[PDB]
Amino acid sequence: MNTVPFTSAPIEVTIGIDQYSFNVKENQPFHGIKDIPIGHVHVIHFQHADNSSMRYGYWFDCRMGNFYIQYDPKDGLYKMMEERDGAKFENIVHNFKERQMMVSYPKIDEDDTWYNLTEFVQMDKIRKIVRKDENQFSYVDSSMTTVQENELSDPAHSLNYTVINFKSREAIRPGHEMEDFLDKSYYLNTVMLQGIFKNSSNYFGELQFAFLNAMFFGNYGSSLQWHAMIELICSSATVPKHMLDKLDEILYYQIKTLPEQYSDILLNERVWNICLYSSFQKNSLHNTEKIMENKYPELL
Amino acid sequence: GAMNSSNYAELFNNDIKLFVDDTNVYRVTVHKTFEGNVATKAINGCIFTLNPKTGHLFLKIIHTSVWAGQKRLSQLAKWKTAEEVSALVRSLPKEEQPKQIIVTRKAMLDPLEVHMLDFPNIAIRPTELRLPFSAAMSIDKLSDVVMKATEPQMVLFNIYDDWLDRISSYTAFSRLTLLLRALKTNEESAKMILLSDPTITIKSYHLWPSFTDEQWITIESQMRDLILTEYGRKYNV
Repeated sequence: MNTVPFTSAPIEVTIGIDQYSFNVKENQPFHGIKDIPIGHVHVIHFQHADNSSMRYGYWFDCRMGNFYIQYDPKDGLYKMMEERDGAKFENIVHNFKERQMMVSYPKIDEDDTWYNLTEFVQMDKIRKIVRKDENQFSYVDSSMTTVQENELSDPAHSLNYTVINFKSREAIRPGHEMEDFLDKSYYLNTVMLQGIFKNSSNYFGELQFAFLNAMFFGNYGSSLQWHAMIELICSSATVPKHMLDKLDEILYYQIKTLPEQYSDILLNERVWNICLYSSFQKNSLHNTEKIMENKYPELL
Repeated sequence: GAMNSSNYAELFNNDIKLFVDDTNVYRVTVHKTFEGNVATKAINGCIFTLNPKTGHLFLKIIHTSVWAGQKRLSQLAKWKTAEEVSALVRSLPKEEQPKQIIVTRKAMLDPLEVHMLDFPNIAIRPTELRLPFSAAMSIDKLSDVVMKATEPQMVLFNIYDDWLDRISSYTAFSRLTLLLRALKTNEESAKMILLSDPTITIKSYHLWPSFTDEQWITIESQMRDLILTEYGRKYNV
């Protein structure tokens, strides 16, 4: 069980830790989050009470270092930082725990929700999509644009998702125009899985990371990436049976977790209708189709 | 984006462009089988690819053999169209390649965009105009070469004959669209109007009769009359 201490909470803020969130008052004696499960990535996220615009946050793995949050009154945000002095850190965390100034990561024993949303998500892959190599944690916010969005502007602050474009030379073999456009199996299996991702695990990792950025920060480019990666699988006639079974599970937990009130902006009608009702895989996503029909029948 | 009544003069500027119409690519007769089921028999088709400025028509004849053993033919027809247009562009010298291709039907946009990925600078555009290019097979000499083809063939025409010696492209295109609209609305009446006077013939190297400027005004008037009548009929107004 790991801990992310906070130096202080000088400004009133809603703090998210994975799928949980807590209101903190201006100068409330809040000193951080304890009992964070080892074995998963996590995201700690912020929305200021005075600016319900700019959701921002930090992807991290407590196995990779000792991390804390400290408010920067110049840049006006809660910043993640690494403490290199292990004994200073243990001594800080022990004091704050003794004085019970920390919220406990509120995991229910039965509850596999966070595992099910992050199954294939790896910190090493996050750090390649979000490039800032001097830190072991990754900053994301609502406004960060994707490499693909920038092509259609600051590259240092971009989300480097794998570019997927159904009307690109990458996606379409010369003399297989109709075949490759109507059945994307070539693009999915040779170009993306064998060629770029290397395996279905890294592909699912990026898909799950894109969803989480869309849900937790309302990052529009992440939403586009999540939908593109779903549509590429659904639009392929030939997909390994283990990938379809796993995609059904991944999507089920994503749809289960989505705030009911955000379905209008986070779910693309065309993609979901195509994927569940027209696509090659229309009959392969039983769990996902049942939860979508029972939870968002309007969208369909 | 889309081509409409607002940006009409763009057709007659000095940027090479082509209209593509796929409406006569896949043509069938529907018939009863011996068992009393229904079946189609494909007949020869054509891609209608037209430079509206020059009148140059690239009539790609689609022989029924291209459908043999193929499924989902109405879908294939769009892709075969896009493949043939793409092959035509690649066959043209660079300075003759179009800067824009306008498809008469929106279902051609994705097939043509995908076949033309090698030509990122050629704009693929839909149109809001309801162009009567489906009536191309009502031009006797175009119908004859399609129906006699025993193999895939490209035949080059000037759909304006020698009109550009006397009128602008704008006017030549308006004449062409009025003739085709008439042929589309009432073929028999339109063909009667065009050939009623046997003294006016079609030159061997032409599609339409050799009308004087005065005789085109009369013809053009008779085609507008034909079109308004049929409209009153269709709609009881």
